[PDB]
Amino acid sequence: NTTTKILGDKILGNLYSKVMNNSFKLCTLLIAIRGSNRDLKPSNLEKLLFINSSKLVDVYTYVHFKVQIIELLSYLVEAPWNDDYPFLLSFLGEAKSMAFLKEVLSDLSSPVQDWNLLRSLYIFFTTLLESKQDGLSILFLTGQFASNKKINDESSIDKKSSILTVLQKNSLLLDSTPEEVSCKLLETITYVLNTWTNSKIFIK
Amino acid sequence: LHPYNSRGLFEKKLMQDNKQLYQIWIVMVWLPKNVPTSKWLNSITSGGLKSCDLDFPLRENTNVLDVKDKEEDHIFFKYIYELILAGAIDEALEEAKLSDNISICMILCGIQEYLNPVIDTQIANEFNTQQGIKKHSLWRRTVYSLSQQAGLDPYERAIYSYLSGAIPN
Repeated sequence: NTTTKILGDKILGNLYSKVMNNSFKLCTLLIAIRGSNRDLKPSNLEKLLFINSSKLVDVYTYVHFKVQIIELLSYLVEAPWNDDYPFLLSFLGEAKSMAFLKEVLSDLSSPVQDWNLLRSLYIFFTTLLESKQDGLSILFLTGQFASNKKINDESSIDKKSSILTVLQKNSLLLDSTPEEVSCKLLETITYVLNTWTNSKIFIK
Repeated sequence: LHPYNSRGLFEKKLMQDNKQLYQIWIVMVWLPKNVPTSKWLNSITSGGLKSCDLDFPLRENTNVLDVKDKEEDHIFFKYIYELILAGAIDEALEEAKLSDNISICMILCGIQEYLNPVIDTQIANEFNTQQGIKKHSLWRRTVYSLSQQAGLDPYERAIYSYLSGAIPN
């Protein structure tokens, strides 16, 4: 929440965050490399996941830190997370909350009227545009967030099993910056506009 | 389950073996400040203080310490009364702790029944240490004396009613 969050010490903030901030980049290195696929991984896939890490948030009443919050979610998505979405947003810490996360798609410029050169632009795409599937792709770039659900009918109305109604979004995450994460899905999406019969409900 | 238990497994079996009480419990349960903490400086200097604690407040006047946390015993307790019918008490613990209280917040750890690997056997495994009070009934009748305490103004006690079952205060 905020306890002892002061305009004396703002020095503790470069401590309190920056512990788990190391843990961030140790993971999201593995996907960022792009050109030489996979690196050293601790096990850390299993770790740092779900409702968790996020609890640092509320500095939005006072500064010990005030830009170190923004990091987590952008980092904490990994390449195997083109099939499922662990819950790095959905519930967050007491009171106030990250919400400068779609102001990483744009400028951060909505409070100030001038662009403050917000870092994350990079690492935000490192995992937005290189990690597929409902999760970061029902929240940013079409959708509304409550992952692994999107049926426009067009595909089975059963709870995903036939998958062509969701590829329509993930096809705009298949860009050249992706290596192998894209390079089988690029064959899956060929179907959607394939002339045999496919473009008769698949052009949504 | 059966054979010999603390008070923790009794309460579980209670809720198990009826379902109109279990629903009744679920109804009542279903429906941000920045505070630097510390006291006891300003108190000794004007007059007496003589021992540090918020039990000095209870031997006499509740004006004896800082009076901008006399503020907090009204106000953050009002937040707590919205919270308890939004469910939980450990929620209310986390806000009691910002209220500049740190020994009157022990009363919200008091509300726990004994959960132990010495006396429960299916609560010996999601805990590997002692939790709560095993004198929880003497806790209940002693936090119920505060619900009527007339030195306690209504903006403290109304949650102390509720911690022992709510008289409408």
